[PDB]
Amino acid sequence: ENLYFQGHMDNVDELRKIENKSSFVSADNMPEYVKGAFISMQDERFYNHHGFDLKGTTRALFSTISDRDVQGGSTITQQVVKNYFYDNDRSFTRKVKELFVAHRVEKQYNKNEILSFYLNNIYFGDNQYTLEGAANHYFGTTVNKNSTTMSHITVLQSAILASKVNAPSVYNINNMSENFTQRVSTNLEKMKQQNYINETQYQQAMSQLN
Ligand SMILES: C=C(C/C=C(/C)CCC=C(C)C)CCC(C)(C)/C=C/CC/C(C)=C\CO[C@H](COP(=O)(O)O[C@H]1O[C@H](C(N)=O)[C@@](C)(O)[C@H](OC(N)=O)[C@H]1O[C@@H]1O[C@H](CO[C@@H]2O[C@H](CO)[C@@H](O)[C@H](O)[C@H]2O)[C@@H](O[C@@H]2O[C@H](C)[C@@H](O[C@@H]3O[C@H](C(=O)NC4=C(O)C=CC4=O)[C@H](O)[C@H](O)[C@H]3O)[C@H](O)[C@H]2NC(C)=O)[C@H](O)[C@H]1NC(C)=O)C(=O)O
Repeated sequence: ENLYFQGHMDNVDELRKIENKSSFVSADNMPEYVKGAFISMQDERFYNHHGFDLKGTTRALFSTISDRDVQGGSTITQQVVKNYFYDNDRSFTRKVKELFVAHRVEKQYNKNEILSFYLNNIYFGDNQYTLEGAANHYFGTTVNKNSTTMSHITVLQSAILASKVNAPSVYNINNMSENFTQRVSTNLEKMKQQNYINETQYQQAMSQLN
């Protein structure tokens, strides 16, 4: 139930209402590896593109025979639009409208604002529509880098949540399927390759996962 934070997007300022969520946490207030868990898994060149990543997608496709640089179907900006629009059936017309509106979102907002709308208005499972709500509910940890009161979200937990949003009703944190732990393992490897974490952090996280 997140209907209030959804709409038809008559104006892109409708996304500003996500800022009034009680568990809202700004991207600026999160540790880099937390944001990197999502960026690395969903849209590696998030900061560099204008919501479409046409160049990087085309290179990943035709520069190498390997699928090493191939990413998922949607940039974070496209995921923000899809999650702001009311729940609906997935089709090429709705995807096309989302692409169009993503261009309007990129024009108005900076990358940290877009990333804040992303992490505070996507489904993580168990009625959690914010990254802070999810970290609290699942681990009792926090994504606010300034907290002196609460245990800080780990590298592993950040990767678990960044992978979880692809199938939040299916991927189960308590009883992780082989597929879910493969997704998380790949997420940890991408965080390392994209320099959000180091070998120490990576091994500690892989050890904890295993
Ligand atoms: C330009 C051209 C070129 C064309 C031509 C012709 C050439 C032209 C040339 C010329 C002219 C010369 C056109 C091509 C172009 C533009 C590229 C077009 C492409 C076409 C693409 C197509 C075909 C379609 C577009 O759509 C596709 C598909 O869209 P999605 O399905 O939305 O996207 C998912 O898949 C993508 C993918 N396949 O790549 C993805 C990986 O990119 C998405 O990942 C991310 N990160 O976005 C992935 O999204 C996730 O999908 C989950 C659902 O997965 C799907 O589940 C289906 C089953 O229902 C399966 O059949 C699908 O296979 C599977 O993908 C989202 O999770 C859902 O989130 C909801 C909020 C949950 O609902 C809530 O659940 C709650 C609950 O209690 N849940 C529970 C708990 O919490 C615990 C137990 C529970 O039960 C409550 O019940 C509540 O009431 C309820 O509302 C719901 O339960 C939950 N579902 C699951 C399975 O977890 C989850 O929230 C959602 N994440 C986000 C951030 O949006 C697309 O956009 O790619």
